[PDB]
Amino acid sequence: FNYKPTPWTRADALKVHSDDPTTTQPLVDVAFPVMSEEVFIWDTMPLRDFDGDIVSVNGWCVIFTLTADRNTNNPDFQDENGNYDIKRDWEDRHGRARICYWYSRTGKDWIFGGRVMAEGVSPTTREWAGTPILLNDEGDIDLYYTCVTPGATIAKVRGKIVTSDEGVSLEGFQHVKSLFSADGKIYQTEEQNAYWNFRDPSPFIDKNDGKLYMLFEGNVAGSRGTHEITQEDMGSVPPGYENVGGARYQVGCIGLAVAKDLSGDEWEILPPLITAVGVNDQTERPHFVFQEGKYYLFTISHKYTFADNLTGPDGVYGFVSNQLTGPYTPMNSSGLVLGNPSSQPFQTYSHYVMPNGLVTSFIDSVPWEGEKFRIGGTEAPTVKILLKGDRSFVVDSFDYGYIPAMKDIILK
Ligand SMILES: [Zn+2]
Ligand SMILES: [Zn+2]
Ligand SMILES: [Zn+2]
Repeated sequence: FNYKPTPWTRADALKVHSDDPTTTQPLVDVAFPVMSEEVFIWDTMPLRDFDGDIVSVNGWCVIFTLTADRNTNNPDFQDENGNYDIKRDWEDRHGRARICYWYSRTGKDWIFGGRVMAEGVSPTTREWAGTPILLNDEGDIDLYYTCVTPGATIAKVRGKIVTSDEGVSLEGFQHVKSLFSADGKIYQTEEQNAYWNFRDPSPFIDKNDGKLYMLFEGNVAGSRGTHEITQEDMGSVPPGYENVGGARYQVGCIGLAVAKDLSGDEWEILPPLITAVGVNDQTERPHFVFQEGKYYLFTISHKYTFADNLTGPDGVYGFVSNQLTGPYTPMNSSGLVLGNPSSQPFQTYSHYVMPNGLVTSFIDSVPWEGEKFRIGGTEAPTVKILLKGDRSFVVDSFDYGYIPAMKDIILK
């Protein structure tokens, strides 16, 4: 814990540029296909090992998704006229979230596998995002995820993957181990802020010290509205950009914890790697790419969680360091790595950067006819980026939901 968090400053955020074609997701076609007429998916968590390598098992690619039923024929989701209300159904998904798995030989055209956990296994009904880790070539998996309402608790659950020529089955995800919640000295609690953020574990091993760590989304500890914005949060802002309005209400951070040992059964919370006090309230789904001896730290954020007198698009932001604990500098100078285009600002969300440079996201809301929108709840086209020092470049795009493995694990 003998390091300082790196602020993502207001001065950095003032460089954020929407519609830079090197850092903008291609336009989603409003005629996109949907991967299921029975379920919505959104946050997508590819099966990975402790370095971030996407792994297939016996030639089967696997993804875990936040999932909810499409309530097409459910009277509870009809409007006053008795017509299915897709917008109300979709916007209610967070309260219905369950983790499901899908499989494919090809990394696309996903086959639905169903629930990871039987209903009742999760301490909370809501199963919010995290990371599935393939532990070994016997097929053992720890799904790290977030138990939400009551509270917000990082948890994990052990099970097994089994394969055949037909597909993949998950078994034995029966015992959820609660690992930790917000502490109130480093990370903000529900007591301090009814709207606190605490979620989205991403475990990794650092080969430099051999230890097991995890990233998560947090907020900087303190009673809502009381945070002091410091010069270090401001950065070198230009003349006329001193007015921060309500910026003390934006207190996002990328948290870090370290495990007592490689079992990951016991955790010590550490100071955050990145703080965004006075800049953005939500640094969601933090994740690493380890490339060319550097630590590329990515996080997803919203236009509407920026502080007053700052803005940027929905998308993935990022930072790079030579050392796990920093100091970090922002990717592309501003932090923006892949932003939605201004003509379709909500087209996708939950942009997840994999070490092969592929970026997956789910389709949210695309402009349709006049002032109307079409809802996705299905995978967006995969984008390829290159990382070159502290810059990134969009170079290609692929099919809807293309999430191939980087390597294949032969089960013993
Ligand atoms: Zn690996
Ligand atoms: Zn083995
Ligand atoms: Zn947004």
